[PDB]
Amino acid sequence: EEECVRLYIQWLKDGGPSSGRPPPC
Repeated sequence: EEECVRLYIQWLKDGGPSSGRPPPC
């Protein structure tokens, strides 16, 4: 049950730090 995390972990799935992006949360 997350809102920010969900968006975040999306990032975290992509690669986190290593996705090119920084975290949305």
